[PDB]
Amino acid sequence: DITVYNGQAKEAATAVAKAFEQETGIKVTLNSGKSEQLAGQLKEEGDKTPADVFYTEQTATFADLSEAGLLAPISEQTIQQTAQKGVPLAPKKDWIALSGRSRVVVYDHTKLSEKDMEKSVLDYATPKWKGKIGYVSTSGAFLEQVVALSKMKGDKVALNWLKGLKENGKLYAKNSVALQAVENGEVPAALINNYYWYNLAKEKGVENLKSRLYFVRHQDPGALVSYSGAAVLKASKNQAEAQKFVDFLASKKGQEALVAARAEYPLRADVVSPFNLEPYEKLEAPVVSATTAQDKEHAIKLIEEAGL
Ligand SMILES: [Fe+3]
Ligand SMILES: [Fe+3]
Ligand SMILES: [Fe+3]
Repeated sequence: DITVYNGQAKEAATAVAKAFEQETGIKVTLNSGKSEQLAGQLKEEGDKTPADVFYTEQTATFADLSEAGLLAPISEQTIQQTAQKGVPLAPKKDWIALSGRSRVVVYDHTKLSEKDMEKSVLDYATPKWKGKIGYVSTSGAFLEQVVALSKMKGDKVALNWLKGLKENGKLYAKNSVALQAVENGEVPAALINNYYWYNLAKEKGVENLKSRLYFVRHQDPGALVSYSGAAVLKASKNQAEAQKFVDFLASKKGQEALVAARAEYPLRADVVSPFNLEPYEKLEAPVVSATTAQDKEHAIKLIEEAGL
């Protein structure tokens, strides 16, 4: 049996854990928390950690652990299972990207069509969208978007975008609130994440929704995908079962368990989500370096500088 430090949504972690125990007979104990806190605990605990695997919603959090020599190598064959073009790879082969969530524009299709949408996420923060674009400045994925903009286009462009949203956008407290605002006709469009829309669509049925999704694609900063993944702890004295779990998460069956439980994009090419997601490859996500704590501190300063 193994212990998994879990930073991923509980529905996902519980679903893949269950499917692992059913397929192998090996029991999984999840110890759940914030990935940043969990990684900190794994560094503090060092070679005394009871964690066998670290399952996360953000592969960027592996960087420090890899740098500290705390992660074990994974099989190159396992890594290749999810190694589609654009998917982050561990240079030391000591973690694996498993799935993704995407930035998206949700819009009221009875007020706008795709003809009204922008080819760049930058263009939603302009006077054409005054009073007509929702955004969630407090959300984690919004912060990831800002980091991506700074990296891809520099600070002036990112800051200008944030100023644009301050002047032209409508602020919402949460992604779910922004989605309901579009559904209820308060705002014709909003910047959110994909899984919110697909959850609403799976629950209520798409024929009963006013809102649809527009994907900017072509490696625009607005096509940003955030990657979930797993790693085995070097300190684990149960390498065989830890590696079996990670191998399982990258297998067809493990990916199937994940996508049934949550509307993330599988990174296997041969699995299809029952949420009716398009293939990962079609998203055309940009290639962006992992978010560091420094990246985040700096994006927070841009948000403040912009009046948000
Ligand atoms: Fe969240
Ligand atoms: Fe989220
Ligand atoms: Fe959320």
